[PDB]
Amino acid sequence: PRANTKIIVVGGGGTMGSSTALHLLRAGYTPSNITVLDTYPIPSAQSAGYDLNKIFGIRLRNKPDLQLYLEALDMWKNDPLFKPFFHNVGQMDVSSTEEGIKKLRMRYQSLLDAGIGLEKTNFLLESEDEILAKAPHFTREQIKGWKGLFCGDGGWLAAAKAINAIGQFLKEQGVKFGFGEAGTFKKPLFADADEKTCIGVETVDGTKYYADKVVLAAGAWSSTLVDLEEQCVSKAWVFAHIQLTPAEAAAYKNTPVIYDGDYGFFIEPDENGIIKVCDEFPGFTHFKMHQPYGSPVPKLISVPRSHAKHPTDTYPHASEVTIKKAINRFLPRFNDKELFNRAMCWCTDTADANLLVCEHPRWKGFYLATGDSGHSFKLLPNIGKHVVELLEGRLESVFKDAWRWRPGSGDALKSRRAAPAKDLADMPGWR
Ligand SMILES: *Cc1cc2c(cc1C)nc1c(=O)[nH]c(=O)nc-1n2C[C@H](O)[C@H](O)[C@H](O)COP(=O)(O)OP(=O)(O)OC[C@H]1O[C@@H](n2cnc3c(N)ncnc32)[C@H](O)[C@@H]1O
Ligand SMILES: O=C(O)CSC[C@@]1(O)OC[C@@H](O)[C@@H](O)[C@@H]1O
Repeated sequence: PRANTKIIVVGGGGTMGSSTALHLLRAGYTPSNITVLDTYPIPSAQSAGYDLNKIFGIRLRNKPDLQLYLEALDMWKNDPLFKPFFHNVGQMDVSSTEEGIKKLRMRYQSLLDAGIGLEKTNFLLESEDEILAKAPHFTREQIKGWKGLFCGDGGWLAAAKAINAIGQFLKEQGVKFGFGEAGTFKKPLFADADEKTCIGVETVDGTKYYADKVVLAAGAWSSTLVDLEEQCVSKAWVFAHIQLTPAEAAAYKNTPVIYDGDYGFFIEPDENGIIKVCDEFPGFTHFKMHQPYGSPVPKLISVPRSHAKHPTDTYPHASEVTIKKAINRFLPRFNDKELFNRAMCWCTDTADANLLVCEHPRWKGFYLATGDSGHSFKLLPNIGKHVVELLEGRLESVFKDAWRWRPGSGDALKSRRAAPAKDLADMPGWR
């Protein structure tokens, strides 16, 4: 029974883990029976979700994407917990290249092909005037030859604030926590030597926690903690910030998120005048000698270099270049603004960019909830609902089949991106 079942959520201070703990409580699990184990207190300072903001938008790449997006949208708009953090300013993808404009048009046509009426809130913008109408901060000269795809249901999400909001509730309810070494997963605990039955976890300080079920929602670290058999390859993306005065920020108030696949994106200034800028590239790995559990020997694994643990890192010189190109493309009036709070943010890619959400094939009672593939902050409100369905043997096949255990299913180093990721050992300047 739910009220009598003990769950441990490893990575419970991050995106998928906090969502899961939330939905355990909403399903009627007893709060004191839920233990969140995260290296950092929620919201985890090293979580990919520990960010001023993130984009919410529709992206149909795999079978469950449409239902997941609609689910999330409903809750970002209507869930009392999450709705303060969704800013429905819309999103506009732009391009001025022949191939880029082709991609926009095809993406639009894919929305239409869903047959549910997405054309009502998503529009191709074929003229300069139409683009300026949605994004008045542009100049007419700047956008010569641009085409746009405007997604009206999109916007941005106050990410760290939303995870904090879950955390405050978990703590009010009396969820148990472990942080630091007493919150850092070392290995699963098993009833027998055959490791067919997981009964808990041990953390790096030696603390043992017993439970009926364990959820590994450790994001970019999951692949380092247990042997995922190269199903997940962890990668770093980059961002920088720029500071605008209130008068500079005024032109951007409630302006849509702007994205171009050849450059990256920026989000409107937050309440303190801060604009976050990202480039667009296939990410950086960080291979280092490492030892995951369930692996007989140390493998080469891409392991996050955590900014929270080493705030003196930034990002490579090549990233400074591409983030400045993005600023020149979108925000040329701010070309002289100083970049700051430069950082790397870690995700873990599967081969096909589907989640990896399933019971471990051998370790019964141990569940994976990872493979975020760099596009899952938007699922904060709803993904925990399906993790709980999975725990309970009620997960529908559209999700179950997409999220299944699948070693050897393709190359996660390239994933659905333009190229295999380069490694930080080959990129100077971040250290
Ligand atoms: C990097 C990034 C990602 C991103 C984005 C921009 C950047 C730069 N923009 C996005 C956007 O606009 N829209 C969107 O939907 N997603 C976007 N993303 C992706 C998003 O950040 C990630 O997909 C998502 O947040 C990942 O969720 P997940 O839960 O998988 O990962 P996490 O939040 O990092 O949580 C992992 C937690 O695990 C803890 N941890 C790590 N090691 C341990 C051990 N050993 N024991 C216990 N806990 C552990 C971490 O502390 C973390 O809290
Ligand atoms: O999933 C989305 O709607 C946008 S994710 C934004 C982003 O920075 O997330 C991290 C990486 O996946 C990047 O490729 C990507 O541009």
